[PDB]
Amino acid sequence: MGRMHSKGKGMSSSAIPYSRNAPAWFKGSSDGVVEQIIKYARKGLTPSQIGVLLRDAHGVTQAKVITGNKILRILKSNGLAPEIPEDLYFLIKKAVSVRKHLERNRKDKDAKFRLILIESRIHRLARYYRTVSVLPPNWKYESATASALVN
Amino acid sequence: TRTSVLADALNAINNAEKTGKRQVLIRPSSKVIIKFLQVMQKHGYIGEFEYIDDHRSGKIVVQLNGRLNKCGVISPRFNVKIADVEKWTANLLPARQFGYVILTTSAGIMDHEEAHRKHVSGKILGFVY
Amino acid sequence: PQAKILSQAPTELELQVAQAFIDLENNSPELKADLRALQFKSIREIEVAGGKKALAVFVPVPSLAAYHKVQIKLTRELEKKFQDRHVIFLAERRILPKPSRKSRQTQKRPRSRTLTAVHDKILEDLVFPTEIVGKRVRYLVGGNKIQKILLNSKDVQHIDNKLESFQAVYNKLTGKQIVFEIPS
Amino acid sequence: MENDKGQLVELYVPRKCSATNRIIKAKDHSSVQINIAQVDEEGRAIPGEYVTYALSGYIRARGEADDSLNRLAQQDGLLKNVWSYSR
Amino acid sequence: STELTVQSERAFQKQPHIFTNPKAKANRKTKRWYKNVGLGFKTPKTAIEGSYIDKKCPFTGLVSIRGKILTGTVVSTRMHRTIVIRRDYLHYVPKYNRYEKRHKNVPAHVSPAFRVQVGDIVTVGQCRPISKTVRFNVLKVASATGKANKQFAKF
Amino acid sequence: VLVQDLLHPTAASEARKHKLKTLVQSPRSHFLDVKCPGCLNITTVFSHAQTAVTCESCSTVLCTPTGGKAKLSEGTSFRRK
RNA sequence: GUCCGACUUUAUGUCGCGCACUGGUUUUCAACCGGAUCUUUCCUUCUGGCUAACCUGUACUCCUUGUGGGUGCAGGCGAACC
Ligand SMILES: [Mg+2]
Ligand SMILES: [Zn+2]
Repeated sequence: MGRMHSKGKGMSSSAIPYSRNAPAWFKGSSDGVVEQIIKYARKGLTPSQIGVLLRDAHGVTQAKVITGNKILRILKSNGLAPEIPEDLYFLIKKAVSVRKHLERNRKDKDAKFRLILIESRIHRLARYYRTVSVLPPNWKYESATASALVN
Repeated sequence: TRTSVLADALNAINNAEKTGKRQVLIRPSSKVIIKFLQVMQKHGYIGEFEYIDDHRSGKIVVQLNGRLNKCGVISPRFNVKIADVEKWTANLLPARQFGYVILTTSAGIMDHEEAHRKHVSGKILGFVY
Repeated sequence: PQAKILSQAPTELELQVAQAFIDLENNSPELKADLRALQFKSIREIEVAGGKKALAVFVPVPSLAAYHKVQIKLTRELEKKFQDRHVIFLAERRILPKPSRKSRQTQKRPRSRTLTAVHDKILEDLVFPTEIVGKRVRYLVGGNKIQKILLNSKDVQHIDNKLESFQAVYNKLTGKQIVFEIPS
Repeated sequence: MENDKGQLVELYVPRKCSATNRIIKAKDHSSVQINIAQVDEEGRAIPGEYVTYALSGYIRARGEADDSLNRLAQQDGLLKNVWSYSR
Repeated sequence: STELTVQSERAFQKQPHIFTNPKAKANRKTKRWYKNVGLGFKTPKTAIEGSYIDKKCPFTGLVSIRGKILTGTVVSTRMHRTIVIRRDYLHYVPKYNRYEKRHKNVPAHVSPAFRVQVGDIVTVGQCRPISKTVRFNVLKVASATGKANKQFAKF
Repeated sequence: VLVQDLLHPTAASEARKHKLKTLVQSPRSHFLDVKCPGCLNITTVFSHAQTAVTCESCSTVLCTPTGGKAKLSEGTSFRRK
């Protein structure tokens, strides 16, 4: 209901169950979960994609429930963590897409406004990550190194 | 965004009390509400109340007996001296024959009279009577 | 073979239990080939009202899940051997003190080593075969704390009489009176 | 209401609403005091004996009054299974 | 610091009134005098084994520490041999029963024995005056890095 | 109203309400063990499956994306578990 | 225990607020702050002190027989203190 950039007050989300431990009917092994997680990561799918695919295809509810640890942490321990966190990278991708659209057709002004919103969000998130020190303290997002990080 | 969960708890309490209800659902349910309600209950404004686990922040549901009249929270938890206690008692409580200013002490959560007999004083939380 | 499955052998009662364990090793096909390497950590006794008693075996908890794999079979055999005794398989956990402001630092006591968390795990392990589905806390008119546990109505039959066992044993571990729940 | 020597100085301690324990004000011309006739073995209303109830003006105004009384009609055992303490 | 051959400028920096005899048949390094400043503060090893001079070093020089002891954070390092420490604090305005954030900037003098980076928290000590604004010497860099301890992450 | 038992709502009332508003925030979803009309193997699927779930045995996509639950493929058999 | 008053020129008893001041408070009681403690529960903890202290136990009991209490020094009680 916050929705920083739009007065929308929705609460669309998920309520994960109360049982911290695994469901009683699950037959897969926590380790085998770990190896399939790592191989899908080798395929390149982001941990959100990893979670959704493991929920759709297999009895994987929450990898934290099963393996006792969370997907990004599994990747970090296994040394498959991306240099840029996925949500941030998606923000750069969206921002550069909007930038390309805007430069393509000038007069669109709501495009410019949404670009300002996206840059506000991306600066905010980068500030957070720098405080937690995931990013280098000199990591900066403006236009051109932005395009390089798009690659 | 929600800022002081204790204020929301007491606001729900006052709203549901004024309407004449008997039970209240406190949503965020942090330590301070629990201590507040034990102080309340041992004084008697509240009956046998209840905590609920939620794997996240829990919940409270509290029984009333209509004994209460009004509660409230002094959200900016002001630094009170051992002297300035009388100032708050005069400015908040109806009459010193009863009423209780609730403040956090080096001992812990505590009403004003307990604070004066223990000869300790800290930050003020709320006022009930 | 009693000696090397307790790590030290006073309190001859354990020996009988160890002998019990030995007498259940002999069921080779299903209750062996892994059951040998399960060390103990000084099984203790608890008085139980109504004439019974509760014996608490304390797993060192490097591989608690192995117990929680064998548990139903081993507990039923132990119950069969010991009349009017209720056996329970408690994990033992190292509680750590408060990081009191004046005491010198001791490198970030993990939450898993803390009183609330350890007691929660104690409750979880106290009734293994049935899972806890909810938790409630009540305070009476006097001001004393009581805790209520939403057990699963399904599967409850792995207990069917052990409620007082759990109640008394946990009371003697901490002292907080408990009542259990069965849902519709 | 208790003085030093221990005497009643307050004048007519007033009642409280049996439905919500709120007091009944002097000119609270909405509260009502119900008297329910007692019932003997064979179904005769015993005269002079009754169960007394007092509903405040506030609860009547919200329309909950009947509901509350159902509660009482269950709690004091004057009436059977009309109200559900759990809903 | 004095940064690579303290014997740099037009004069000699000899530690005052100390003599190492060339005649000595040992060719020892030098008579590098020092003192324990007191107040239960340990002189750093680089203070003894160091090769700087720093007449204003509280550990090897002539200055002496007494009086006030402050705990601030380094905010400016750009000036030579000396540091600028921010002190944030609260001021109780009584008309509103409220508190007011305030900050002062105290200069101080860092011995070459100490390495300081921006953001460090420093225990500094009052001293005999050094310059127009300096009246303090740094005595203990508490957080040399603090959160800059780790620099990479390779599980 | 004016007197309830928030500890013990009616189960009909409990499921009547919305999730995230119950006593305990529980999920409405579930997991179905679905078998393709071709292969007798059992494949687990999340009820509101997002991706086009495919049986690893054969290219026999069982559930298609939708706003709510994924729509089955008219030939499979599902078991609630 | 001391004794205050109706009781008045002055003393005892009687009867009075059920004690005008000194007292045990395990007759319960109730608080109302504490302190030490055991609970998988440390109170900076050592390094020596000094051992303040007895787990010492040594020569042995000075005492009705009974550890009520003593002349007494190698391990070893440390907050009682440096
Ligand atoms: Mg908070
Ligand atoms: Zn198929």
